Amino acid sequence: VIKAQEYRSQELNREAALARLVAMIKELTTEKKARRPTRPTRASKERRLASKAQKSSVKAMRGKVRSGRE
Amino acid sequence: ATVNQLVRKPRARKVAKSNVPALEACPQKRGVCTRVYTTTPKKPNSALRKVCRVRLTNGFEVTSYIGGEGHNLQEHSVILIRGGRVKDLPGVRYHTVRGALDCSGVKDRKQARSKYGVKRPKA
Amino acid sequence: NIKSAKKRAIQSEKARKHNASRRSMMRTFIKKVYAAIEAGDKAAAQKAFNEMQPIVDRQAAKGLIHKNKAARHKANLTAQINKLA
Amino acid sequence: MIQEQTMLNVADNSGARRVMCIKVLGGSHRRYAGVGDIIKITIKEAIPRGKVKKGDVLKAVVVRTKKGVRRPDGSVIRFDGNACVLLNNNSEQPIGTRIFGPVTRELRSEKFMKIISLAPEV
RNA sequence: CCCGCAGAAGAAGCACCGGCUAACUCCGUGCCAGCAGCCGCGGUAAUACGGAGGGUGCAAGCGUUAAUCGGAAUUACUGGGC
RNA sequence: UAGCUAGUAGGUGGGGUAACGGCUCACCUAGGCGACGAUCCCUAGCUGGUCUGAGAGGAUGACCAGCCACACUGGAACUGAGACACGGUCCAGACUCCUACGGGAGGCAGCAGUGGGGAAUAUUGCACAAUGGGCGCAAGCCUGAUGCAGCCAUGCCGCGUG
Ligand SMILES: [Mg+2]
Ligand SMILES: [Mg+2]
Ligand SMILES: [Mg+2]
Ligand SMILES: [Mg+2]
Ligand SMILES: [Mg+2]
Ligand SMILES: [Mg+2]
Repeated sequence: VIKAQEYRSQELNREAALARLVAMIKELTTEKKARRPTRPTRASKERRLASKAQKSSVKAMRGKVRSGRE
Repeated sequence: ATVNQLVRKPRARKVAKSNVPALEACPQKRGVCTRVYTTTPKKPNSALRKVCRVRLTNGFEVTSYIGGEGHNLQEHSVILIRGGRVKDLPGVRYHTVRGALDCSGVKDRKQARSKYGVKRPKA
Repeated sequence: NIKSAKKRAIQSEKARKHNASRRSMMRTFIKKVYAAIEAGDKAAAQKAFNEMQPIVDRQAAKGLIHKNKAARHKANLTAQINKLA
Repeated sequence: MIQEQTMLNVADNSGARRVMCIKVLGGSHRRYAGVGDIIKITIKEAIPRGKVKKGDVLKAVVVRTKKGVRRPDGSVIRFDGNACVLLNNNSEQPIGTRIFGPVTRELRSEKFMKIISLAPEV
């Protein structure tokens, strides 16, 4: 239901009404774009694995084990 | 220090809070699992850990890990939750006892089968 | 209202009726005493006291009231009597 | 004469305490509601953990009126306060379990047999 | 409880195995799936994942999660600091 | 949580209890408590103990025993040696079930048990055979206290699968 009265003539309000209706539908019916998920970048994964491996190396040489010395 | 100061305002005990509040000193709590999905670990571990969002019988809606490889947990599965942080997903402070309350055990886990709730191969 | 021994309701309420009658009797005699006492004559005071002493003492012996109640009554009433004169 | 906007006490334990008659069911432009007459009401006040929350809209049957019904002979029964018993809005089926206060015989109809049983007097 | 039992005779699971903590190989997977008490393992020889073999340890139980105290001299009076 | 308190704090008298006592009443005075924490708010049954610990301490009060409190909720008495009473009384109340519609009747925090709650906990059993308990001169009865078994690897302990 739409009340169009802004203009001074019914011949103008009679198109103001249809304009309001079509402009309503044209956005109350929109199909908003679907947001697909995003995956971590290749370079970011590479940096993660780099840091992980360097930490692995330092944490490995950081310790105490009798491999050689019986 | 200063025995008089201790007499006036005595030393105290820092009450160590519990890291499993939703259990509130109960070993296990059942939940409905209002969500069930996967989420990627924090910085180094680069995976997709299976997690769920549950509503327990004490109102504490909590995120709970989903142990093992493969499962059949859904929107309305009555599950059972024990403590234990995941240390990987920030926020998961609980788990699920696999192999009880609608949760299936991993497929024929030969090791750690008391865990992960799988019956034994009868031999 | 479960076991037999709710005959005790009757066995107790009959006793209560009799006991209330007896207590009213006792303290009406004591109030007669007090009326004499505030009235202003050791004559009437001691009069009521004589005619009430067996009453209160018997009701004390009857296990209705406890003998110390008769004791305190006689004591302070004799006191009021003697202070009036 | 329990018309619109009439605040009513609750002669049962449904949960309400005062309910406003928002419509007199039965017939068009029907004005009033005698005893047996069903009305449409809303809960203007309910107790905290009642069976019905404040604001609900549902039917109700009047049981006590300050106006008073006249018996077949000319004897009248004027209570001191208008009060009604709640009913389910689909089934008549009163909501409350107990029922307080007295009631009348104009309630002694089929659907109100449960009410007239739960009720203590008349 | 006590006398005959003809026959081994109906009766071992559970966890761990990278370090702390002890007890090691192969296989398959190959940032995946997963494991994890803390550190952490996983991109093809994975003693850390899953399986097999084997080892270690408790056993009519074995572990997991509660929960408490200890270690925690991390509320210190004993027995701490600025 | 910094003020609190007015029957309050005392005095005298009267009354009242089994017993002193503002216990209660009528007067008189201005007390009375409060940083050594009053008051208010939250929590909680207290102890012997228990668990840990080297000890102090910390956590603590499931079992057994001692004390207190409560009996659907609120209040009150009655009787009584003793109760303001678990399986008594009266009133009120919410709930629930009956009805010869006038009336009622009921209180598993006893045992067993149900539904429900939960992660979670057992027979709608047997005997009064000892024990204790009440009654009774006593025999003898009552006792879901007990003594027993039912169930659960729930803990401790011992032996077997050679
Ligand atoms: Mg492995
Ligand atoms: Mg320090
Ligand atoms: Mg006095
Ligand atoms: Mg109850
Ligand atoms: Mg009972
Ligand atoms: Mg019997």
